[PDB]
Amino acid sequence: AEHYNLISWNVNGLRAAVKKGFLDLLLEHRFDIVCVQETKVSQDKLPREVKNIQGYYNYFVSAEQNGYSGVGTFSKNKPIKLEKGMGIEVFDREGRFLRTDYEDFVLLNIYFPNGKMSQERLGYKMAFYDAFLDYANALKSEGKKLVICGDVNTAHKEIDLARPKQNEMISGFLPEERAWMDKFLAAGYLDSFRMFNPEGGNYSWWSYRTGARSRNVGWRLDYVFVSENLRENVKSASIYPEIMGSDHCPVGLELEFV
Ligand SMILES: [Mg+2]
Repeated sequence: AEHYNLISWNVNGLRAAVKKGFLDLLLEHRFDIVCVQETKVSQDKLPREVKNIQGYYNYFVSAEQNGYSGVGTFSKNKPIKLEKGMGIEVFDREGRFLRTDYEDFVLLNIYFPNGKMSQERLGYKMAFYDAFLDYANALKSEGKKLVICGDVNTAHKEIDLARPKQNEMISGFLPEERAWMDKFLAAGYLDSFRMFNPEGGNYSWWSYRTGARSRNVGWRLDYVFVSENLRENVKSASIYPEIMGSDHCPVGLELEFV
């Protein structure tokens, strides 16, 4: 396994997205790894069409709350280790985190919390960010190569959304959230899209408000990060705005080893 083409997508409900192209994306076999966030799958009851996909292994975690959160990873290769959650109950019970190790790297697939509903959920989001950073840093200390994909639910810089000056009081673009992303990258991680493309207008989420996606009034909420030790392995990093069916579009990257 010299090459990995990875795609990551918040589907805003997996059952619904299966009728709107997700199955096409998976069954095309274009991607070595397909990560989905926000499956909204209750009690491990996956859509039948997803259950016995062929040529892919698949792994899912569900939240305790039904119809909420949930993430899954499909891969052509069988992981050498599977861990559902970071090992902290108050975060693991929301089904936001799925680890799959491969021979060449550790993959963390994450649906980071949205902080808009309340102060308490903004607090939870920031606490989740802290736990995640400590978790990733411990693996990095051990010499793992880390790939982290998913929906961070924050636009890092002003260039990462179309209307920054309308959104500074909104979770998603709060100074403290952006500051946490600064702290994360400074610990030795790379925003893969920005390894190759410095330009604005590159978003991965748009409101369902009429015409917002057509007018590209968007936010870049979805990322793939790599630990610095993977810099020379990253050959491309993409956003896929042509893929419909959710309020987010996919993002991805390509790795090459050996
Ligand atoms: Mg959603």
